[PDB]
Amino acid sequence: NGRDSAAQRLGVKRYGGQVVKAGEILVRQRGTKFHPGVNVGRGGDDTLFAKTAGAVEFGIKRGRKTVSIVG
Amino acid sequence: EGGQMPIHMRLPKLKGFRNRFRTEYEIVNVGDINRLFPQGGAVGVDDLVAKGAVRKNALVKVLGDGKLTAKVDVSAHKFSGSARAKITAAGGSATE
Amino acid sequence: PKAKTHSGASKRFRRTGTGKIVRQKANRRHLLEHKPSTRTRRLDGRTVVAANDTKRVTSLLN
Amino acid sequence: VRPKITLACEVCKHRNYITKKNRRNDPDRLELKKFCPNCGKHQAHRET
RNA sequence: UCUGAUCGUAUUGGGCAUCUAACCUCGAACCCUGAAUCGGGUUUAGGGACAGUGCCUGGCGGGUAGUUUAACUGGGGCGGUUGCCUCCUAAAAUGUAACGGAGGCGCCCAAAGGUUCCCUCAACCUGGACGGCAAUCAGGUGGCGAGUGUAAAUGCACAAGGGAGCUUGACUGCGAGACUUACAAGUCAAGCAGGGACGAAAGUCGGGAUUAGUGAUCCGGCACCCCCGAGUGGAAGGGGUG
RNA sequence: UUGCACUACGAGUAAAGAUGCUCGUUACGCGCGGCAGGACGAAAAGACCCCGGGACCUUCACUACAACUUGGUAUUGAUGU
RNA sequence: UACUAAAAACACAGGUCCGUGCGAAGUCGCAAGACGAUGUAUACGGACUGACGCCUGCCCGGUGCUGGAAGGUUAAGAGG
RNA sequence: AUGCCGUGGUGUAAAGCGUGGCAGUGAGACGGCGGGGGAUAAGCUCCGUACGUCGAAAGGGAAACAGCCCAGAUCGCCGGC
RNA sequence: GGGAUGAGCUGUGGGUAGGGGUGAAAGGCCAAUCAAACUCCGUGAUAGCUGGUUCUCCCCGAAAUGCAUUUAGGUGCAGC
RNA sequence: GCCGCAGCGAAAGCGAGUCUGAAUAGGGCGACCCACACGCGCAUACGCGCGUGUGAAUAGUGGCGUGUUCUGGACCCGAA
RNA sequence: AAUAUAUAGGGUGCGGGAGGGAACGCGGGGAAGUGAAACAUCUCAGUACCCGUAGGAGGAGAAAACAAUUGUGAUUCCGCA
Ligand SMILES: [Mg+2]
Ligand SMILES: [Mg+2]
Ligand SMILES: [Mg+2]
Ligand SMILES: [Mg+2]
Ligand SMILES: [Mg+2]
Ligand SMILES: [Mg+2]
Ligand SMILES: [Mg+2]
Ligand SMILES: [Mg+2]
Ligand SMILES: [Mg+2]
Ligand SMILES: [Mg+2]
Ligand SMILES: [Mg+2]
Ligand SMILES: [Mg+2]
Ligand SMILES: [Mg+2]
Ligand SMILES: [Mg+2]
Ligand SMILES: [Mg+2]
Ligand SMILES: [Mg+2]
Ligand SMILES: [Mg+2]
Ligand SMILES: [Mg+2]
Ligand SMILES: [Mg+2]
Ligand SMILES: [Mg+2]
Ligand SMILES: [Mg+2]
Ligand SMILES: [Mg+2]
Ligand SMILES: [Mg+2]
Ligand SMILES: [Mg+2]
Ligand SMILES: [Mg+2]
Ligand SMILES: [Mg+2]
Ligand SMILES: [Mg+2]
Ligand SMILES: [Mg+2]
Ligand SMILES: [Mg+2]
Ligand SMILES: [Mg+2]
Ligand SMILES: [Mg+2]
Ligand SMILES: [Mg+2]
Ligand SMILES: [Mg+2]
Ligand SMILES: [Mg+2]
Ligand SMILES: [Mg+2]
Ligand SMILES: [Mg+2]
Ligand SMILES: [Mg+2]
Ligand SMILES: [Mg+2]
Ligand SMILES: [Mg+2]
Ligand SMILES: [Mg+2]
Ligand SMILES: [Mg+2]
Ligand SMILES: [Mg+2]
Ligand SMILES: [Mg+2]
Ligand SMILES: [Mg+2]
Ligand SMILES: [Mg+2]
Ligand SMILES: [Mg+2]
Ligand SMILES: [Mg+2]
Ligand SMILES: [Mg+2]
Ligand SMILES: [Mg+2]
Ligand SMILES: [Mg+2]
Ligand SMILES: [Mg+2]
Ligand SMILES: [Mg+2]
Ligand SMILES: [Mg+2]
Ligand SMILES: [Mg+2]
Ligand SMILES: [Mg+2]
Ligand SMILES: [Mg+2]
Ligand SMILES: [Mg+2]
Ligand SMILES: [Mg+2]
Ligand SMILES: [Mg+2]
Ligand SMILES: [Mg+2]
Ligand SMILES: [Mg+2]
Ligand SMILES: [Mg+2]
Ligand SMILES: [Mg+2]
Ligand SMILES: [Mg+2]
Ligand SMILES: [Mg+2]
Ligand SMILES: [Mg+2]
Ligand SMILES: [Mg+2]
Ligand SMILES: [Mg+2]
Ligand SMILES: [Mg+2]
Ligand SMILES: [Mg+2]
Ligand SMILES: [Mg+2]
Ligand SMILES: [Mg+2]
Ligand SMILES: [Mg+2]
Ligand SMILES: [Mg+2]
Ligand SMILES: [Mg+2]
Ligand SMILES: [Mg+2]
Ligand SMILES: [Mg+2]
Ligand SMILES: [Mg+2]
Ligand SMILES: [Mg+2]
Ligand SMILES: [Mg+2]
Ligand SMILES: [Mg+2]
Ligand SMILES: [Mg+2]
Ligand SMILES: [Mg+2]
Ligand SMILES: [Mg+2]
Ligand SMILES: [Zn+2]
Repeated sequence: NGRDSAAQRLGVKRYGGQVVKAGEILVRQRGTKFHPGVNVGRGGDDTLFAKTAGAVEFGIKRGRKTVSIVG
Repeated sequence: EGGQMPIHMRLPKLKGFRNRFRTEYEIVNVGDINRLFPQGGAVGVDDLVAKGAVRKNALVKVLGDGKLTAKVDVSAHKFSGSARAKITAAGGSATE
Repeated sequence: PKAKTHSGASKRFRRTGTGKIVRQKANRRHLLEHKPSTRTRRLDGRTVVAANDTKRVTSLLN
Repeated sequence: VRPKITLACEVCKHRNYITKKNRRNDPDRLELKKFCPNCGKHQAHRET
């Protein structure tokens, strides 16, 4: 025993109601623990960035937890 | 730095060489010329060093920043592109 | 006695027209086959020295 | 077993890309149609 | 006519033998010398182009010399460990120690990448030649218990899982804005242009379901651009880009 | 040798073994001869151990050098095969 | 082991092996020179054992030492 | 439950942020609460805690008694709570 | 107490000198010093280590954590 | 002579721009005042650029102090 | 002289040298500690020290020099660069 890897600092970076700029990183994650909504792109390593300015809004989309941005 | 590779050793050297044979020009702008010679007339390198707009014993290049209105007769080295246009529009000449 | 500047520091840093100190970036000399163009383009260019290193690099340059 | 190979443009011979392959699964030089920055279009490339 | 073998001059090189004159002799005699087992000179007896020595060069060389020989650590030594990835400890944001509890990595894939289109598994029940608990077939039931290149976690049935057609974006020039962070690093990125792939189009494509598969700077190598070129023209050398 | 001084004991407390702190107990002031339980008594900036530096020693640790040794060339020539 | 160790330690006569053919080997010296030795293998130097008696077995794979030169590798020089 | 991010009100002088000059520190200790190692021992050991105190804090209480309770010494007073 | 005609003891004179001497060998001795003497000079050697560092008042006032480290009782940057 | 007086670029070079780049694409570094009026395309207004003032704000350098720092023994004392 | 030419050597007569001195000069030989947070290249440093040899100074000095399309015109030393 004795080994470990580095903490990867995952998690939600912008919570509901926050006003973001285009390109903000919203969620660092493995897999789609959250799914992208409107104006949200996913990213190569499942990063859920913002495509437009606006306010972050979390919701449910028939089983999936999604992140959206309202203009 | 305590034994880790220091900042002056873990960074790459800046690229390129330095030209051993490079020529440097002392510069003056047409705005400065207009400010310093409101009456116009001939404008030589000796006149420029006397007015203090340029260092002495150096090659002088004229650049084209500012507004030039006075009719002047500038003699220098290596005029700029804009400097020639501004001088000739004002109505003078630019000899080398 | 006249003050001497640091040779390696003067080879790795330089100043701009407003006094900013700039540097190149590491990891871009070899082993470039497995590095994507995104990473290589990020490592390209020059950047301003970090605020937590500016004092020591200034002391090295002066 | 998986060496680094470099692909050169057929026309201008510029060494444009470097990549890897399995020498046993591919005992012969690769041909790919990559973009050549010199020629400015897509050209065939081959190992060196 | 490879002319392999052979002729006569050259030329010189290589041994081999002999010679003497360089050089050598702590062999002998004489003189300087009156007192000299020093020294030098003369003659003779031998050796001899060798040896010795100079410069260049390979070996050998604890005989001598200068030094190095890590850290962590319930004292030190012995044992173990040192970088990266995943989980628990970790106290429902992030982060968190111990010689705390468990595992992997130092690759693989020319398709296991891109795109378009189609499909649903494992298990169980019944029937059926070899055939059986389990190969292939048929019909039921089955919402994910299968699978995912490879550890674990988070995901994925809308499929990221299974099959097929065509392809090389496993691009070049960039990159607003972010995450993380002592620094150095590391990570994501809409979108613009060139030139392309697939698609009727909408569109997707800057490798792979994601996170490991790696090493700063220095100093060099290679290809390309033709940037500098120690009086000038070249060149050497340097520079830039990969 | 010496920071002091009109320098008790018990059970405690406290850098966890107290003349000097607590609560009690005991003790007229000052000398002389003795004893050696304490003052973690004196003497020596612990020799043990660890950390840093050194010195000397060893060797199939590294890199060197003397010595010994190889060949070439100069000193160095002649004649034959 | 002057100044905490006198011993079972060292030496010793005796033994064996190796070297040395002669300004020898070996040692002190850059060298000259010196000692060895005014000696000459029954001599000198080094190594180990340690009066005397009876004895001293097997292994030459490893590392040394001695000899050899068929083959492999290998410097400067020559050649260009 | 707490804690964390954002936002709108209200409150609060000696908050916060950027940029420079000059630092020191990088041996922590105990107590409360949540855990690992340990025998669910240690005045043990290793972490968490917009928790406290000591460190660097005197005064009062706890017999004495760094770290527990109360309370933060500008100086004076033969005043009071 | 041991030797006390011997490998004896002793006087006078002389020789060997520091990575050197001498040593019937203990790392012994070489001027009360020896696992490399002493003196002067390099020299005010160096020491991440110990100690010391001298008058006053007023204002503010910590840290004993993170990262890295031939690093762990040192240092650099951040935190304060 | 030094510093200030123009920067960008590896450099040739160009220059209020320059480098990269096919790019009149985007970025890097560097320049560039409006609290205001006049004329001007201009909006309900806010002003966008040009010449002046309504009067718009720059700046460096030499000496002397002080704090820190560099090279020197470098705050003082101390080895083997 | 050996030995013939002669030379080595020997006799005579004239001159000179030797040694000292605080620093400074020129030529030659040439450390280590220390710094590199270890160390060998490197540094310390051509320093300390040593050897030879001066003079009032010494050394250098009259282009087989620089420069670069113009040109300067022996050397030395000082300030810049
Ligand atoms: Mg983790
Ligand atoms: Mg390169
Ligand atoms: Mg690339
Ligand atoms: Mg194949
Ligand atoms: Mg010879
Ligand atoms: Mg020879
Ligand atoms: Mg040796
Ligand atoms: Mg040694
Ligand atoms: Mg040394
Ligand atoms: Mg240790
Ligand atoms: Mg232990
Ligand atoms: Mg956790
Ligand atoms: Mg957490
Ligand atoms: Mg929590
Ligand atoms: Mg492992
Ligand atoms: Mg796939
Ligand atoms: Mg699929
Ligand atoms: Mg396909
Ligand atoms: Mg690739
Ligand atoms: Mg960017
Ligand atoms: Mg396109
Ligand atoms: Mg894209
Ligand atoms: Mg990827
Ligand atoms: Mg994978
Ligand atoms: Mg290096
Ligand atoms: Mg030329
Ligand atoms: Mg070239
Ligand atoms: Mg580029
Ligand atoms: Mg007690
Ligand atoms: Mg008591
Ligand atoms: Mg008492
Ligand atoms: Mg009292
Ligand atoms: Mg008494
Ligand atoms: Mg007593
Ligand atoms: Mg007594
Ligand atoms: Mg004592
Ligand atoms: Mg001590
Ligand atoms: Mg010891
Ligand atoms: Mg004794
Ligand atoms: Mg006895
Ligand atoms: Mg005795
Ligand atoms: Mg003995
Ligand atoms: Mg001999
Ligand atoms: Mg014999
Ligand atoms: Mg023997
Ligand atoms: Mg014996
Ligand atoms: Mg014997
Ligand atoms: Mg015996
Ligand atoms: Mg035997
Ligand atoms: Mg054997
Ligand atoms: Mg043998
Ligand atoms: Mg044999
Ligand atoms: Mg042999
Ligand atoms: Mg500050
Ligand atoms: Mg520390
Ligand atoms: Mg600590
Ligand atoms: Mg607890
Ligand atoms: Mg516990
Ligand atoms: Mg404790
Ligand atoms: Mg402790
Ligand atoms: Mg606690
Ligand atoms: Mg303290
Ligand atoms: Mg108190
Ligand atoms: Mg406080
Ligand atoms: Mg109190
Ligand atoms: Mg107060
Ligand atoms: Mg004597
Ligand atoms: Mg011993
Ligand atoms: Mg003595
Ligand atoms: Mg000595
Ligand atoms: Mg010594
Ligand atoms: Mg010195
Ligand atoms: Mg205060
Ligand atoms: Mg290191
Ligand atoms: Mg520049
Ligand atoms: Mg631009
Ligand atoms: Mg001023
Ligand atoms: Mg005669
Ligand atoms: Mg004299
Ligand atoms: Mg040295
Ligand atoms: Mg050092
Ligand atoms: Mg040191
Ligand atoms: Mg004189
Ligand atoms: Mg002279
Ligand atoms: Zn091409």
